[PDB]
Amino acid sequence: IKVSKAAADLMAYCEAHAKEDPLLTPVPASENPF
Amino acid sequence: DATLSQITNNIDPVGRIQMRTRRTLRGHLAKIYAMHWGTDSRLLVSASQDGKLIIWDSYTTNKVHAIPLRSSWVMTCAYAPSGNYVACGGLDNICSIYNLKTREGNVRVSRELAGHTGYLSCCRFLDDNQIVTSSGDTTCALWDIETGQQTTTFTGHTGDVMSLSLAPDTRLFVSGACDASAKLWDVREGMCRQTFTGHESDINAICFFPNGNAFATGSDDATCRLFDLRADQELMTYSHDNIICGITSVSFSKSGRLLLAGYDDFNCNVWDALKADRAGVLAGHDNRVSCLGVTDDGMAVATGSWDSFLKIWN
Amino acid sequence: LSAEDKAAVERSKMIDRNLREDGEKAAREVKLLLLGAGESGKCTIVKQMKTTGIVETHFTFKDLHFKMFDVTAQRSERKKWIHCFEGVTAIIFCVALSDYDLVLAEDEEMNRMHASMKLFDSICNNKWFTDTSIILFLNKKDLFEEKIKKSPLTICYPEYAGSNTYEEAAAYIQCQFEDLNKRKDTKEIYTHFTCSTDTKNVQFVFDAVTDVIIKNNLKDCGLF
Amino acid sequence: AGCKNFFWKTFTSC
Amino acid sequence: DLTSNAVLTFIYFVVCIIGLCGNTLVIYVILRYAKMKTITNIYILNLAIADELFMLGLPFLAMQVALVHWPFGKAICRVVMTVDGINQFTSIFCLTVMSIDRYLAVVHPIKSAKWRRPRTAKMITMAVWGVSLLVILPIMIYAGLRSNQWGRSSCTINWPGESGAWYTGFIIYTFILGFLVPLTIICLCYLFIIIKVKSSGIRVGSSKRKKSEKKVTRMVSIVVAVFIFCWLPFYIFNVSSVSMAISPTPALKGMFDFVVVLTYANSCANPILYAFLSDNFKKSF
Repeated sequence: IKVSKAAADLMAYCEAHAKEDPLLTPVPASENPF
Repeated sequence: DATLSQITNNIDPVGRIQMRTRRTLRGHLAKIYAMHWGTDSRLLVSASQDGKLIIWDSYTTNKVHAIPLRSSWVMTCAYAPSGNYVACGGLDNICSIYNLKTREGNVRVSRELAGHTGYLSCCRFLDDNQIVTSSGDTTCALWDIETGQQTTTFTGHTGDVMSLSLAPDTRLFVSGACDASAKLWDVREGMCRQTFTGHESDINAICFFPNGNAFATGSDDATCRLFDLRADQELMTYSHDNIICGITSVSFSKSGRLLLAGYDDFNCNVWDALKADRAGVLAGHDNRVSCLGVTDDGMAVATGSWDSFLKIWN
Repeated sequence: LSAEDKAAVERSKMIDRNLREDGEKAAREVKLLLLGAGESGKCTIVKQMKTTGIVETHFTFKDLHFKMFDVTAQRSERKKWIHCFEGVTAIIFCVALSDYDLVLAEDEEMNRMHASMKLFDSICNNKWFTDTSIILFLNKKDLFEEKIKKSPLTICYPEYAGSNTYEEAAAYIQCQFEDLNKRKDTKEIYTHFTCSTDTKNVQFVFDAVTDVIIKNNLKDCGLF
Repeated sequence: AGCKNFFWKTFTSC
Repeated sequence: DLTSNAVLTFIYFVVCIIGLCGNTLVIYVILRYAKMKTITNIYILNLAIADELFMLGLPFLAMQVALVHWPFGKAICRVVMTVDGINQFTSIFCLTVMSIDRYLAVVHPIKSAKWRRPRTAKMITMAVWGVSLLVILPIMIYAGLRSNQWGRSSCTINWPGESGAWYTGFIIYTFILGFLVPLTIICLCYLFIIIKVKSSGIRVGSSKRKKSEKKVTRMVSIVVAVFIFCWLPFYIFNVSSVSMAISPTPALKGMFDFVVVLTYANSCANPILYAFLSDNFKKSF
């Protein structure tokens, strides 16, 4: 398995799954329980 | 022939991550060593040298359960995905598992795993029956709560094993030892599949990528290395001239973008995990951090240091 | 004002009071950590106590609760768990004086006293035990006298030169173990010659811990 | 009365 | 006599600003850097708060010694005399309970583990503020104004009835429980500590009690010295003034105002002495 293929796979998975709080934080101060 | 750091120039680098102390957690009187997040992302368990396993919720900031441990010199603790059992590995080589949801109000000792010969570094939960425990005798063991005896043994590490992490499918799991080597093992096959000898110091922390084909390792020479299970080669490394101390806590985000890393310089760092740059720095702790755990849904990040103070970051 | 979860909050304050009481009781007692070079003769301290990687022996003497912890059974490297004993009241370093001519069973070239001094040098030059004090006990006093009566003592220490007696060799090896650490101001080394007496050993322990807990209070208040 | 010169902290003239 | 009140207002101001910045620094390290769980930590914190309020009432006394006229009022003088009174007795009582806490911790290191506690220290400080309000009863119920023939007005404690009875009765009331009793308790507590350290040193045989006892003896010496130098001359001046009538003299006014700044300087140096010269406080700061 090529290392460039695994690198492209990691980049594709990181760009497809981006609905997280620490990265962009799109939720307001009322949605999060903290 | 192509590295990951040289192909990430298309995507822009993430800016400074603004994470403040949302809910401070006090009450402990001893240094915290390890923690674990549940599947509900609400309850968390912490262990300190005072011999008290305290489980509570980070939302309302109030204690729920406090189990008095037999051995006060506890070094690790884990939380089951279902939330019924909780295990802690002390210096007495006893992986004491306690049942939370019981008939009576008091907590009763469910089982004790005293088959290991070395100190328990860390443990992880597979399900309500099976449990993997990492000890200090250069081996790992898969125990059964219902049986109570050691079922599977993995002897492939030439040094003291300090770290362990599981995958979402609970099929593959990597482990790091003091011999600067990370090895992959199976829960059903029972032998080492792949190995990585890219590190050159004492590996103290580890974490599994949510994708399932990669993972990161943190050694004591102030650097992290991102390995993969497909190509068997170091993808990239993270090392700065500022960090000089060891790394005792490595975690990932909900997807694996913000590589969490806990150092001994009284603060925590956040790497981009793609371009090898410290995106954010989290300070506020008096002593060096010991545990660093991110929720499954990536809601918040909990940090526990040796100052008996738990801090939640969002 | 949190009426739907008032019982949960009340239970939280109740167990928090028990945590403060347990932490207060933990500060009232005394925790002692003893070390050795594998075979040093630490069993003599078990008989002085009134009463599995590590063991814990608790005993109350002169209205003071002591807790001795043995970590000799830990076959792993000490550098990965020596920081787990921070904040202890006292540290003990058991060592037999007569174990100076025997060779350790590691490479047939390492003396027992050399390995004991190396372990003492490692546990002293560490960032974890900078504030704690070491109360070392010299075991096998009578056996050391019978062994030094027919030994020149020049095999262990080549630079040593003196009369072949006990009153001078014991004082010489005492100063050698005292000037081995670098933190001569924060750490304090207490040398004690153990004899065939149990009430005398437990009395020196109580007097040594009393001096330690006093010097700790002077550092917190600011007198010392 | 009395008109003390210095009693506690004050200067009271007569 | 203009340059006399000018330099007096000067030394009254510099001791006030060094008290504001000095006490606020101690409070900043205690609340932010240090922890509030240590028994001696909240003791210095309570002493710093008592020293802060004592320095806040100092400009009122500094304005009274600058010009003879008191244009503030009556009710404002009643509250500032209570504040100056409640802070003086609190700081004195704080030094007493601190010496007792040090005495119990050194002489009886076994019984002190169960005697003093964070909850117990809070009850001790609550009792300190309680007894301090009890000893200032005549100061609150006998405060008033005094008018002069030249139009000047001076606010002081007035005692109804015949003179020479309530004045000498109150001057010995504050001398016993404010100077005599607190000093003897601090002296006896510090003396027992020296004996306890000397006894523990000769019993352990560690041959290291030389530098340890010398530092504690020097610390006790400088504490008692600054306590005597700023409280003994001020007290004997009050007793000698109320016992025998003394003629008004500008040198006596300057001397009376000088020992007051020394008393304020002692309350200014006491929190910084327990903080700067301490080991745990210097490590946190």
